[PDB]
Amino acid sequence: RHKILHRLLQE
Amino acid sequence: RHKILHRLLQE
Amino acid sequence: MLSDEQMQIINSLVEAHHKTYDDSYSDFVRFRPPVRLSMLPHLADLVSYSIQKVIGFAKMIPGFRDLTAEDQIALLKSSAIEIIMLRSNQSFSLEDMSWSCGGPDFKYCINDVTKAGHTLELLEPLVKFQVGLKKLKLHEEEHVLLMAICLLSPDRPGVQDHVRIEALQDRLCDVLQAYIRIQHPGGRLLYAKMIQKLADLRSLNEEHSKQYRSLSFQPEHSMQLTPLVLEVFGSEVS
Amino acid sequence: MLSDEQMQIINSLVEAHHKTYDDSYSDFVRFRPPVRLSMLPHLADLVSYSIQKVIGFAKMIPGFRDLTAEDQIALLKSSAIEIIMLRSNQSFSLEDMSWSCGGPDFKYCINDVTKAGHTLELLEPLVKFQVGLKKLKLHEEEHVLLMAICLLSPDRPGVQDHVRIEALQDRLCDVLQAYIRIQHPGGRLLYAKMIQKLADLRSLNEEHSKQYRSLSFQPEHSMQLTPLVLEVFGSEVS
Ligand SMILES: C=C1CC[C@H](O)C/C1=C/C=C1\CCC[C@@]2(C)[C@H]1CC[C@@H]2[C@@](C)(O)CCC=C(C)C
Ligand SMILES: C=C1CC[C@H](O)C/C1=C/C=C1\CCC[C@@]2(C)[C@H]1CC[C@@H]2[C@@](C)(O)CCC=C(C)C
Repeated sequence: RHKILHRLLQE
Repeated sequence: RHKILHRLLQE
Repeated sequence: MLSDEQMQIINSLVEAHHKTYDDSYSDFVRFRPPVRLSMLPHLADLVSYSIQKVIGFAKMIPGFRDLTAEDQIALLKSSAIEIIMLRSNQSFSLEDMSWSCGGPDFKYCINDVTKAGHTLELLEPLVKFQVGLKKLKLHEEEHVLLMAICLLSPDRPGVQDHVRIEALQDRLCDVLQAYIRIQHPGGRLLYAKMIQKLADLRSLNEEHSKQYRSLSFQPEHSMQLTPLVLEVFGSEVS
Repeated sequence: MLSDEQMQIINSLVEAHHKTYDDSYSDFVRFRPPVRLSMLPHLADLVSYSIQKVIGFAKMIPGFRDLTAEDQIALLKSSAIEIIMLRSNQSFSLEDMSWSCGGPDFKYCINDVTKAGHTLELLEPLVKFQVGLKKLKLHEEEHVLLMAICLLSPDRPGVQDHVRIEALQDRLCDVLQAYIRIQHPGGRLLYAKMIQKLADLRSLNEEHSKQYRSLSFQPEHSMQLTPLVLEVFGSEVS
């Protein structure tokens, strides 16, 4: 779930 | 499931 | 007088905004071109790009990165459209009642947004919000603090650590009040006015969410959106 | 000599292709512009648009619309990339080893496709397939019949009514053989050659699916795709 969001919230 | 495909396969 | 901890907060937020708001609008040429729901491809690309910027800003807000991934997502999904409406004020022009982002190709009026599905039920309060916001003549410090306060609202669905988010928001609110009192001449009624705008955004978010359901439920329109717009304006829960 | 029922099939397929393949490439200006994974936004928009065309063609194939929605989807998800590769031959040029669709902006070489993520492991057999296909000098009747045979292959995962799909494909194959024998001068080895190309497409589909997983697994790349590309090249089962 929320694949793009999780990735963009990384570093 | 396959929301766009189902709609495009209609009329 | 303002303290060092309050100053460092302002410094961090202005830096965050300067790193995420491109005043040149140079990337707009990379979007699907505007067509004058002919405007939906261009405005979907505009919103998606703006979402990435809102993510970039939020990560630079002191404390936001310390929240859980689930709290970070809950805040963004609920506040993204409101932050977009706030940050869009920088391109808004009282003379044209439109958002101007470079050439006439990237000048959006009320009619361009109707060609993206949407109605005057959203666009009339939105233009009225943009005019009222522009009229406040906010310093950049106030503008970035309002965006950060809006994003860190603990009264959003899906939020778990209400206490921590509320303590982060309370601290930002104190910074704003003290900034207005000391640095904004004749700003005695401004903090109250800025907080009213936050309430106006909740109403605009409600109307947008209602209208969004209308296009998201028609696959011929929803297919024109971007995967990021679909995920962020989506109804999925962590 | 060819019968009326076989002729009506050819008439239906040529009509279907003329209604779905725009020789002017006029809609290409509506895509995110090409950048020389800089090419991924433009080529994702190109593939998505081509998918809509493949859907339009398939619906006009006699018998396809009579299949269940689940069989129609299973066929399209499995064959879409192969139909795209087949129909792209119309823009392919032996002189440049590139697909030319109007101006130099819409001329795609091997390098443009590497800037969309992808490798020579796919692009070298694909260009070699395009050259071999172009060299066959197919009449439009043969080209549209090969696309229809490719789309109606019963040996695709997810397919339920194998019998009916096989009977539709067998009938199309008979039409092609009879067309080549009667109307294609010196085409004695052509049917065998066209069937070999169908086998080449299975291998190109395999390599593409492998490479697609690589970009679909990196959300910074997958977010650049369209919702239709994600759904059609997706791994979801009816
Ligand atoms: C997004 C920015 C920030 C950067 C720049 O200042 C330009 C700007 C303009 C924003 C606008 C002008 C067009 C319509 C929008 C973007 C409205 C803000 C909200 C509104 C909506 C309601 O139409 C968005 C929803 C529409 C979609 C998803 C197509
Ligand atoms: C799609 C058409 C049909 C209409 C016209 O004749 C033009 C054309 C060109 C197709 C090409 C030239 C660019 C790269 C593609 C489109 C390749 C066909 C397959 C290949 C792939 C492998 O790169 C597609 C996968 C790429 C994605 C999803 C970005």
